[PDB]
Amino acid sequence: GPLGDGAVTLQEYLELKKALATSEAKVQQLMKVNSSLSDELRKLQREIHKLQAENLQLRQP
Amino acid sequence: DGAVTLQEYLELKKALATSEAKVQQLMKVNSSLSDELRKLQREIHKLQAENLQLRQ
Repeated sequence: GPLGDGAVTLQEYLELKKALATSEAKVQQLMKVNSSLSDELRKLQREIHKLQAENLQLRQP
Repeated sequence: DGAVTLQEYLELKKALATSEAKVQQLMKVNSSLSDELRKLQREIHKLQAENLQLRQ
């Protein structure tokens, strides 16, 4: 980047690099949480399979 | 050189905008995943309650 009197100051450059790093970190965190949530989704779906099977047996006269 | 610095800065701004769009898309899908997990949990609980009623 520039040295600490042009169109882009060193402070502007550093602030932009930090904003990009912050946004990239947030993408990584979103991907980690979405992976965890996607695994949880499958577990909860399986719990419905379990209870649906029980429900159908209980209803059978 | 100031022209080179300007171009580097503008490319970084474009990268930031692209990253922000990706964050917004992943937030959208996070929210949908979260809504669907809450819905499944409510459906599990309704089946659990109905099954216990069928036993009474």
